[PDB]
Amino acid sequence: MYKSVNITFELDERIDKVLNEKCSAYTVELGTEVNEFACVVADAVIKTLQPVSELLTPLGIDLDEWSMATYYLFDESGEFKLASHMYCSFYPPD
Repeated sequence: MYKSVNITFELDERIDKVLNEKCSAYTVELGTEVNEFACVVADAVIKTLQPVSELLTPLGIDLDEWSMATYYLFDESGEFKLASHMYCSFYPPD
């Protein structure tokens, strides 16, 4: 009933490597709605970036909205479906 999920972040070219290194690994219960799992990842992303907000501001990143922005999680086939390997983007595929 639990699956190990590893995320490749495609949120923002300026910070995806930091998120890939710090907050990419998750354990997810099989029946979790993808929309609920997305909020778990978003929470972890904000916790990871808020401590370096003084570096992000001059890189042109405002974290204000990120907390409430919609995060899209999808699998290698671009489907909104829990998988061992998933992508995180602010934009749906299509």
